Amino acid sequence: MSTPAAEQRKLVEQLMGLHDPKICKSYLVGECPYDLFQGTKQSLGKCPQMHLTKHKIQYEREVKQGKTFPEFEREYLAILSRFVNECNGQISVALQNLKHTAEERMKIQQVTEELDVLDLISKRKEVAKRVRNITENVGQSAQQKLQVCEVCGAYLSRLDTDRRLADHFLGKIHLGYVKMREDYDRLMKNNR
Amino acid sequence: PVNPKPFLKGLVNHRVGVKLKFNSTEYRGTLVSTDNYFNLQLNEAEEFVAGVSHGTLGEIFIRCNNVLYIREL
Amino acid sequence: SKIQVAHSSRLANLIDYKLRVLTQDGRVYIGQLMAFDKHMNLVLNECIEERVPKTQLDKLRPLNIKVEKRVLGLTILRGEQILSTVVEDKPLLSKKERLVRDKKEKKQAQKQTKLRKEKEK
Amino acid sequence: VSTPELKKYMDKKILLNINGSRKVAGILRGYDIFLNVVLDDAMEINGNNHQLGLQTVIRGNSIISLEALDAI
Amino acid sequence: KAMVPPINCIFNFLQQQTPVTIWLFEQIGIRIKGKIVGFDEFMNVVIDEAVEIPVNKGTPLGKILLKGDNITLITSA
Amino acid sequence: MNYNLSKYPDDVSRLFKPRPPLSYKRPTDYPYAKRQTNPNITGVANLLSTSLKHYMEEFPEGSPNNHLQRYEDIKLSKIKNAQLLDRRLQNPNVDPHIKDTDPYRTIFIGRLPYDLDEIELQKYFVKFGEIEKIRIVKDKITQKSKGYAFIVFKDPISSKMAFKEIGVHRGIQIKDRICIVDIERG
Amino acid sequence: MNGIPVKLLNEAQGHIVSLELTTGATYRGKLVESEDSMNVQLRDVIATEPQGAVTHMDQIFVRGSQIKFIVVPDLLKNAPLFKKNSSRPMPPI
Amino acid sequence: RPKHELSRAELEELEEFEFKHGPMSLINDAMVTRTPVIISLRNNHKIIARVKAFDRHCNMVLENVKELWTEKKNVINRERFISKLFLRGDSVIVVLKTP
Amino acid sequence: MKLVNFLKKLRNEQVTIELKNGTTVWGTLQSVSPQMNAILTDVKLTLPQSNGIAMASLYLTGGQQNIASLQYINIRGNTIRQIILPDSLNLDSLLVDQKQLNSLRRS
Amino acid sequence: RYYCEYCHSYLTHDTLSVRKSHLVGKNHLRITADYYRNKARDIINKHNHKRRHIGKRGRKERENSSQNETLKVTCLSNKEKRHIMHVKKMNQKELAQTSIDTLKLLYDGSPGYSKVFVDANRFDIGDLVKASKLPQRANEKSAHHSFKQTSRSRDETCESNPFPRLNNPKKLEPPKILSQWSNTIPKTSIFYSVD
RNA sequence: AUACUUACCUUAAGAUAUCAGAGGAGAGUCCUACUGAUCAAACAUGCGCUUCCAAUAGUAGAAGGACGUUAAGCAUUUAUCAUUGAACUAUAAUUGUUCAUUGAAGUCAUUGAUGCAAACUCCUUGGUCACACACACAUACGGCGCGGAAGGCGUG
RNA sequence: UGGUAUGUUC
Repeated sequence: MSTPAAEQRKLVEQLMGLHDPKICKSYLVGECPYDLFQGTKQSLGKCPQMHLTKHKIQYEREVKQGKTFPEFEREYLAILSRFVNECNGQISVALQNLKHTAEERMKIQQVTEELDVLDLISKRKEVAKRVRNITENVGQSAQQKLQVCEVCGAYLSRLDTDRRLADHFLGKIHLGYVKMREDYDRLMKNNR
Repeated sequence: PVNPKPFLKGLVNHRVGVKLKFNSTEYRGTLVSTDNYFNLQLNEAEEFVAGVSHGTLGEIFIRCNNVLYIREL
Repeated sequence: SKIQVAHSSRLANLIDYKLRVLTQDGRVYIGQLMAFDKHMNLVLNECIEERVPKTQLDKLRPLNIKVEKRVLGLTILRGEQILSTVVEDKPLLSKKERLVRDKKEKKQAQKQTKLRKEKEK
Repeated sequence: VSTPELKKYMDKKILLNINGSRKVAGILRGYDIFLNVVLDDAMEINGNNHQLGLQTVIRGNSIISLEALDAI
Repeated sequence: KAMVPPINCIFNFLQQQTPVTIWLFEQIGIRIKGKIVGFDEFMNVVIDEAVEIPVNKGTPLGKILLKGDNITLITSA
Repeated sequence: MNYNLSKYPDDVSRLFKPRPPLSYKRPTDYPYAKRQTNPNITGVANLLSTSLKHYMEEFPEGSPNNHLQRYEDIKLSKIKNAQLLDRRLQNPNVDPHIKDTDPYRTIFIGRLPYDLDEIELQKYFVKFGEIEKIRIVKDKITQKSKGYAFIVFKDPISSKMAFKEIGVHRGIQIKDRICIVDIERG
Repeated sequence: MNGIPVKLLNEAQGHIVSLELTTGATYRGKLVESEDSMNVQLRDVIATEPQGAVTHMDQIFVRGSQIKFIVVPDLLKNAPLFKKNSSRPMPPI
Repeated sequence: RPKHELSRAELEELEEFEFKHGPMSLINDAMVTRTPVIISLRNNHKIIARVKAFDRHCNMVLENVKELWTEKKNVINRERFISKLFLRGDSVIVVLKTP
Repeated sequence: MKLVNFLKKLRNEQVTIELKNGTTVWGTLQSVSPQMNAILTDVKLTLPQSNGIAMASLYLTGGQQNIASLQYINIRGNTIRQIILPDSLNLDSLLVDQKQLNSLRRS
Repeated sequence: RYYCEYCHSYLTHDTLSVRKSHLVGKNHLRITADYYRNKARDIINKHNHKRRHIGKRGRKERENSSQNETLKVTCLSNKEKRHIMHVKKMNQKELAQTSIDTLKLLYDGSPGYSKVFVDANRFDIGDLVKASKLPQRANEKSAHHSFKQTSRSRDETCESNPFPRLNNPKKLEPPKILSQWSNTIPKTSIFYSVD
């Protein structure tokens, strides 16, 4: 807001049994996927369930000493499994797009025309033709030079240095998705 | 558990006391009405300079600028 | 100081005047204003801050007064701890010369927009 | 409106000054858009020593500045 | 550990119900000791079992809605 | 002053050699430990005892407020106008011009022309059903056409279809205007 | 919205400035990152208390309401914020 | 209810409703019954005067002002009669109305 | 219902202003901001019977030669304590509150 | 909304994370540095001359001044004065950019050279050197330079390099002289110097 | 410069001077290249209006300073506390006197700080302008030259 | 329906 007093009033009004559908169980356990992708380009919109800080503090005080609720944990596990399946489908679509870009029609035609002319002295000529074909393949792959991120499914680069890569890893999408992968691996280690 | 607005709406019609910032003006009377900017309206208030009284006042309007707290007896 | 400050002028018209602005302490800042805002935050070019000492205050109470002057240069003063502002000294160039300078600035800005339109094409 | 940039003071010892002398040295645990400062293991320093509980919260109206006592 | 905002700090301070030392303005002001029961967005803090001690014989005060513009510092005694 | 953190090159930094540090002198005001307004302000009960008796004796009567009286007169005139409007609106069964048949077949056409005639309105209303009665309403103070008429047809379905056909196509084009038709709303 | 003086205070980031506080303590150091609320952070800070003494802080952060003034360097005498008739090259839709 | 989410351009009606039935009942009673009130200010300037207008900032127009303060050295009381006054609500400590 | 619009109808009015520092300012009003930043001309200002800060603020404004005569003074809103209007002006015609009348007619 | 007066670029609603990232990028740095350099060059190069005030001079001053002598005015052509003023401008900028660096290379083998003169193990301003490294997120900026860093750590002691003359030093630079007045040097030295 | 990846973000609203009357639109609201009045801005324009604009028939002087010198000028005022040892005035956390061990910070400044006072030098500004080196005035001063700078009032 | 900044190839 334009005044900070209305912001503090909003914080008070959103800060002040428990098994109700209005409480977001993924936020009640922690790290809701609709919260970790709020304003980025991969946004899901808005969470339909409400988020609260007093219920989160009560859940933390209950999980500290009192007890734990497996139903909200199972719902968060199902939501994390559905989001991980959607992200794995997006990563498979990105891998299929990369394989289609590596296997284009004109690129395969140029590679076949280079390999058709690739065939002591004959072995040295074949080695030179294979080196020229490898240089042509490296020049064709260097037109994009886009790898696949093994975790978040984005695009990376091999010739890029570690500082721009470290700038890439410190985003909202990557931190949220690594936290979701850690939660999914913890729940699969607890369940199995 | 409680908030100042339901506690202050329930503080109406009680012999309450208000200290000011100056440690020489304390008004003790019956609260009548209070807005959202917490202006105070009292009736049959009494002045208290450093504890000792000076006289009765009556219907009085205490501004929220110079209040320090309000108490319930 | 026979300056004859304008009778119907405001802060948009008092710009580039050598102000003598007073504060709550009395730490008087002398300098040219170049900008303001809604909270009256004043930037001050070639500014000097003058005060009077505590020993001089007895002589000032009912002659020469030795004020303490420090040089601030180009500062930016807030509008919270200020009290009043007056116009002390007129600027160097006149109103007609500022009008010719503003017309040259408008023609230069129009030429810059034509250069941006030529570079955009 | 704007959140103040106290991110570099996340796990470092700071020293607030209060109004001309009350130097409260603590560890910054959190802040708001109002410069209200949460300090763990507060300590009043006088020119003598006085301890101020385990946790404390300090109003941003009386806060003037703060010295970063720990290196960043 | 993590970040603890001042509104959630006062909220946990309200839940725990520790003994409270609330400071105020300078030499005219008087340090109060009590227990927090309610607050709001303008930091108008409601306290109970209040004993006031001046700056270096305490007197009981009852229940107090202390306003925001004089609150300086809150500690757990 | 020699080595900087600044992203700018050294040629910018030689242009950014700053001002010399400020010559500090002793302050003049009180420090913020002593900055406060006046204490020991006495109570106002002494003015109500002695000073009020001398203040009421010099001015026993106050000045009249002409602006507050004008605002109260405007509020009273608005209240009187609202009461007159309520008395004129509160005071269809006690009207001789509305003593026609039931409103199931009686439609009302409003915002008609002031120079129209009943023959053209009857010819326009008899196109989509047989009309039993027609009555154009006028003011009682003056004999001017207000643009309102009530047409009671022989059947309710034909009158409803005529009202729908006259109000669906942006009002019926009655010869100088667009007069829509609807229910009587009695 | 913001205004010219807060844009000028945000302009001189990473430069040797000199603050004066409301108590009388004068700070001087390199501005780290200024904000719209003028809650400014300084580095290599030399401080003069109102009592008179001189000390040195490493990393200070002062709140905007407790500032008397701040001195920017003189090369910001000529700034495009000071231009009165600077036109605007086609703001986006 | 939050202030920013009430409505648009109808906040003046709620301000008048708070004026008629809130803490403003004493400033409203003084301007319609022309009774003199005693306003104590933040610098011992006690004002006995009649209220002419009301403001959200408690900016009050006062007519036939009799003001009084006390100089403490020794103890003298200095008064002044001022015809018209426009008092700011910053200076106002308290407002007392006599019956 | 801000009464700064009442002072906006008080142009060319020869008034006095007592400030919070204690200075009495006798001068004619030219204009006033809606934030009550009032400009005055043909001004003499006087600190009555003290406050040494107010005496410093009185003398260090140029034009002292303790009545100080100055040509043009702008005064900030929070430094205004009270303003005294001339008694010859009719308050019943300047406080008509035409904005409040339009707001009442809009209701 | 936000508008950069330097880069002449607009922005979306005013986010501090976007505005902070705008003042770090290289295009804003180039435009800002060039603008500050050109405004400083304009306020140096602006020859604000005084408005001349010529009065009707005295009689005896005219009989004294018009009889003493008449001096000769020197003047040059356009390319000559252009070349001379260009050489004077490059001399003024190379004097404004230079500085004496004799104490850094004269105490190079000192035992506390790694604690003061290294400018990275300095105490008060060394954290400023270690903070902004300009971390070279471009791979070409890190792959361009292929020379040694020669970063002298603080922990270098007096045990390393015990004899400063065996480890080959550099002969110190001669005192540089003005090239316009280089023709008046004593052409004969005092002692015979070989090589 | 094109092509692509990544990091952040994707917007508080309403309006453009006021009053009175007439007309139009289905008590309330909107419009009029509709009419009268006030106010604001811009451009011109005039008021025997208000203030200022530096010798040259000399080697000066007006305004603002020196973060300049004489000048370490002249007259005053301060330059840490506590425990103990050998004496001690003594209501103090031995305060006071001479010497020391130890303990926490410990502005530099005593050529310091405040007040007083004169002389010299140097910086920024101008109409350094047109005629003449002249006998006017109680209705106190022929303001009846070409301009410039600041402002007031009046008209289109 | 977009903006700012950065890294590769031509």
